[PDB]
Amino acid sequence: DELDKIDLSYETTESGDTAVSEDSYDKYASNNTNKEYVCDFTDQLKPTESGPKVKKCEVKVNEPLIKVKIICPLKGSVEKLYDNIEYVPKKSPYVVLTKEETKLKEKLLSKLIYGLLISPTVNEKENNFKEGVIEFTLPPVVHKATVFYFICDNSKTEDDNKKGNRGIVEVYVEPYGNKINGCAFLDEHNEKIKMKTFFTQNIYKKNNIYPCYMKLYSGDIGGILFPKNIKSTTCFEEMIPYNKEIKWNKENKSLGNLVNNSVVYNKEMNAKYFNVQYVHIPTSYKDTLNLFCSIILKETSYLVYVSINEE
Ligand SMILES: *[C@@H]1O[C@H](CO[C@@H]2O[C@@H](C)[C@@H](O)[C@@H](O)[C@@H]2O)[C@@H](O[C@@H]2O[C@H](CO)[C@@H](O)[C@H](O)[C@H]2NC(C)=O)[C@H](O)[C@H]1NC(C)=O
Ligand SMILES: [K+]
Repeated sequence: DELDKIDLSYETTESGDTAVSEDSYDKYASNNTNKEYVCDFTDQLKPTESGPKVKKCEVKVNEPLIKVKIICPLKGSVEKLYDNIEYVPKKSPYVVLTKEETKLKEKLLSKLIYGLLISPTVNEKENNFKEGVIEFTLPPVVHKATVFYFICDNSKTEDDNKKGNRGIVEVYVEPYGNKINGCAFLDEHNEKIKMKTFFTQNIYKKNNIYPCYMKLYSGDIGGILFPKNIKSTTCFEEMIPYNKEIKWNKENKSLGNLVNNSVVYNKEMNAKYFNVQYVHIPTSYKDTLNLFCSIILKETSYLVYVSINEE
């Protein structure tokens, strides 16, 4: 579909048309708060008499579940300042740029990093630079170093004898993690192999004997790759303690309600490509729980077991 169609002929360079040499970039780190790394070009690209400059924001990731956020001012949003701004790729963040020879060329981000989460929306607006901001969350595990780029280029905006600047985001993801504690429900080529290697327990449709068992401790990250024919799941909005009596009219209890400061990722299961959810148990949380949820298939259910801080 149009959301992520690659243009194989597109090519640019870091400098674009600015005639600014790479040895003359203004390079700086992303602004990182907890696990959100932000490249904000709101006050970096305005026309000045010494423009164009190149403003290069460097995102360096070596730990799991980092959310990257890039803010690029909209064309026409302020008088004069952004008259000719442009962003590349237009289909960011589904499409990114990577280095090939001296050039930057388009690649599918999801093919680069298995399990990366792109939500359809950012604060109830479409996840696309036309709305001013894009976001994506990196997964619990990354196997190979990956470097990719975005462009937010105001250098063609000319005001009197002033020119805007060209903004670059370089995201450098180093490898981290090995496998995700949890389960992959597989159907039984490159994508099929990844699906088999990323979770500690694989569950095949035929002749499986062990239910999904997610064993978590303080600080740990868990995850599940849900079956393709999933109809619905109560993981993790309705966990049930299976060491207590089950009453179906009891109110629902989420993992978040049961485990203070736990975080669930892609809880709506609307991220593109990957039918996954990740969970993080805080290091603070020290109690023991034994819970289960369920996965209902499309026309038959799967039981899912979660243990937290088992003695
Ligand atoms: C670096 O970022 C902080 C925090 O930014 C906010 O939180 C991030 C996680 C991200 O979601 C950003 O979009 C947010 O703006 C900045 O601090 C804040 O500054 C703004 C504007 O002055 C203010 O409205 C907020 O109240 C401030 N505090 C918080 C907790 O957001 C900080 O200015 C940034 N520093 C630089 C040099 O850019
Ligand atoms: K009973």
